Amino acid sequence: EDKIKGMFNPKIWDKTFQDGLKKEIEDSQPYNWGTIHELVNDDLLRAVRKEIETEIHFTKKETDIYRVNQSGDLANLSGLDWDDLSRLPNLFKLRQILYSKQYRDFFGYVTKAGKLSGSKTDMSINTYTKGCHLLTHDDVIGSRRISFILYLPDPDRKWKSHYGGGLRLFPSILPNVPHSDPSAKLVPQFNQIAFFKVLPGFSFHDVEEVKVDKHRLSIQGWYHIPQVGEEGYIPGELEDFEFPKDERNILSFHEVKHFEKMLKVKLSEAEFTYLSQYISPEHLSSKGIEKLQKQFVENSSLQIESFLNDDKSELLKKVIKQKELEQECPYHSKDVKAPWKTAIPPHKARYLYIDGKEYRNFQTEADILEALNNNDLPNFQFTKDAIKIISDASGNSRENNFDAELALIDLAVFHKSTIFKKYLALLTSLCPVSEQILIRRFRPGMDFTLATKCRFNELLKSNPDIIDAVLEGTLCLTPSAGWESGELGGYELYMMDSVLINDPPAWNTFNLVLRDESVLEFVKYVSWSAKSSRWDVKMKWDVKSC
Ligand SMILES: O=C(O)CNC(=O)c1nc(Cl)c2ccccc2c1O
Ligand SMILES: [Mn+2]
Repeated sequence: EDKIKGMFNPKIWDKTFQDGLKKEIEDSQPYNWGTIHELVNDDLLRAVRKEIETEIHFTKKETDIYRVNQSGDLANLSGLDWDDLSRLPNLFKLRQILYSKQYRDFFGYVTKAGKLSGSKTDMSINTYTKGCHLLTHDDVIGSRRISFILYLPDPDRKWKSHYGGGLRLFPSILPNVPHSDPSAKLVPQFNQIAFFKVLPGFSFHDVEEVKVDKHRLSIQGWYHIPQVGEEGYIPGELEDFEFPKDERNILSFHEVKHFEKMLKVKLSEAEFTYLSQYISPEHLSSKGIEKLQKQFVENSSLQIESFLNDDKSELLKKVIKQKELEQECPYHSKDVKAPWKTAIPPHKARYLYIDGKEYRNFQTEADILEALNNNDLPNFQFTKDAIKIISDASGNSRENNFDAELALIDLAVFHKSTIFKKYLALLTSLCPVSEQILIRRFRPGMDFTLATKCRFNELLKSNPDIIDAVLEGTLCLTPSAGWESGELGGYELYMMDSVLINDPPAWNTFNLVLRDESVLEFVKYVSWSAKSSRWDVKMKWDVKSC
């Protein structure tokens, strides 16, 4: 058609504009990308927005990595059928011009992408409303070659930075290892397009949570590698960088023999006394133990309420609330200080944790390689010792004290005790043979994990006595309200590869799950709107049957 070029801003046909844009994309950071303002005929795009509002039904969908209002799921009668746009003539026209030979020649030229398919049209229409988000990903799927997003928020009002919903780009520490924190954030406006060549290991981006009751509407899509022969196209013409590691340390022979001897309520008065320092009387009585045992036999899981006793519940709630209220939480990995670490990389997870290992702050490749050449083991008492020194020098003020960290480490030490593992073996009739304990904090608007399976200990795979499962515990210490609906996120989700557990954050609960090879788990992204972080203690053990 003669009219296709005239449906765009005439600047994109100007050689001088094209060459300048090609150079800007070439020299962009943190990987090659670009943006064009006022792309399309304003009346056309306005007409498209009206059609969308009028004709398209959006359906909220939530997974580990996103919450979005989609229109594309053809498992909904509601699902948008791109083969039938009878009532969206202007949308039909928009797709036609974006995949035109004319536009593709311009666009492939400035992005240095090579040939682009005109027939492989690939678009979807979505809105992000309050709490909606999409976490870090690189778009690498199939024949996708260039990613684009055309923004259609209200054309007569400015989208503002504090609304959220920014497009964020993440720089590379090394290939397939994006930095945890983004280095650029685009605030989208009507008739702006953002785009980038899809680059395995590099083109990491996300959609910042929408923080207000506004509708962030977009059309997002891809240009693909052409079909074979299309316009003459001829084909052909990392676990190491994850922290913390999903690894456990084997227990001493002293411990393991204790558990065996017991399994072949046999705890002593002194052991019950020790347990009663932390655990509520309810769960140490003969009746309570029997109930928990029966529950674990039937479900291969426990969900305990009011796990810790009142003394320790009161202490931990106090110091955690004080820290929430009176201290400045770091919101960039560079600002995080001992004893905390940031989980990396961000296309897998982001949260703060205490593991008892020497301090690490991963800003460069050198930082990571140094850790990989010098593996060290957890030691929580040394971590405590280190905190005291830091703490004395500064002065232990309301603003800088480590009261929460010290109380939490004391709790970790309890769960590390031989006697606690004996109680665990009693509840489960399983013998722990390894352990990993982590204290975790999931900050509002930053932190999450994605759905993953347990990681078997490879060295133990051939041991017949060791169960093909990982026993996993979670002690939640989240003192704030408003979580019950799941709307603020932070819920612990266990599901089969159908949901086994879906528990929003709560105060003083203990979940215990025997995971076989296929069970998936994650902690959902915590909304910016949450009233505190999710705080918990995570425990994992290899087990043998005795
Ligand atoms: O909207 C934006 O600024 C960035 N959006 C995305 O990167 C994005 N990426 C993918 Cl892979 C999908 C995929 C499906 C639906 C929406 C998506 C999306 O908004
Ligand atoms: Mn994307």
